[PDB]
Amino acid sequence: VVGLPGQRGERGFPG
Amino acid sequence: DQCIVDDITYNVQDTFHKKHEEGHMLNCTCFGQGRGRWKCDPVDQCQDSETGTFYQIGDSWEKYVHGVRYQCYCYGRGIGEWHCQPLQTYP
Ligand SMILES: *[C@@H]1O[C@H](CO)[C@@H](O)[C@H](O)[C@H]1NC(C)=O
Repeated sequence: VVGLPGQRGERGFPG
Repeated sequence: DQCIVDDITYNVQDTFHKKHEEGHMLNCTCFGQGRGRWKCDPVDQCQDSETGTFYQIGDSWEKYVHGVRYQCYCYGRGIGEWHCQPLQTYP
């Protein structure tokens, strides 16, 4: 039931 | 604006695929919005419960377990559905 993760990013993503 | 992802440059509105580090497949869009913003969703796909390996819809594979060889297929069908059959000789 637990979905797979997606991903995101951008210039200046904190992470 | 443009997106940059795994050293690859995208135009705004581009769509592309990307493998997540943990192994599964994503489909992504380049949004830009001034900071090359992008996002990726996991696509419908299958995960082999033993090896942890991911397969895409239409992929087939063989499992060798319990001293038995099987052939498996990924149907997807919105639920990452897959099935296996024992290896079988035919005429
Ligand atoms: C991934 O694909 C689905 C369509 O199958 C689409 O609705 C979704 O917007 C896509 N996601 C991204 C981040 O491109």
